[PDB]
Amino acid sequence: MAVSVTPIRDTKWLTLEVCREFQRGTCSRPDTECKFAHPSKSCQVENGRVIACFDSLKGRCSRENCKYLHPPPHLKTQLEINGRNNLIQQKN
RNA sequence: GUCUCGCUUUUCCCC
Ligand SMILES: [Zn+2]
Ligand SMILES: [Zn+2]
Repeated sequence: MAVSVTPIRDTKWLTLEVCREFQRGTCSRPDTECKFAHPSKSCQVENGRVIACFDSLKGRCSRENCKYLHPPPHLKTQLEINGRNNLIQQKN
C-alpha cells in the first residue's frame, strides 16, 4: 500500500562488467587477476556486461555447463555487496 | 533476441 516493484527481475544486481582492453585485444592478465571480467564465446555477453552465475556467486555452482559468467572471489564479493545493498534498502 | 535470459537475493520491504 506504500511500496512498488519492477514488472521484471532486475538483472543489474547480477551483472558484471567486461574488461575495456579485453574487448580491444590489448589486455594482459587472466580473469582471476584483472579488475574486470574476461567472458568466453559461450557466455551471454551483452553491451559490455554479463549476468554472473548465482550458484557460483554463493560459492557452490549447481550446473556443469551454465551460460552465465563465473567471476573470481574479489568480484564475487563486490557482486554480493551490490546484492546486499538492496536487502539493506540503503536508498530508503 | 532463451536478453523479459537457468539461478534474480542473504528472509517485511528490496526482488
Ligand atoms: Zn582485463
Ligand atoms: Zn555456474
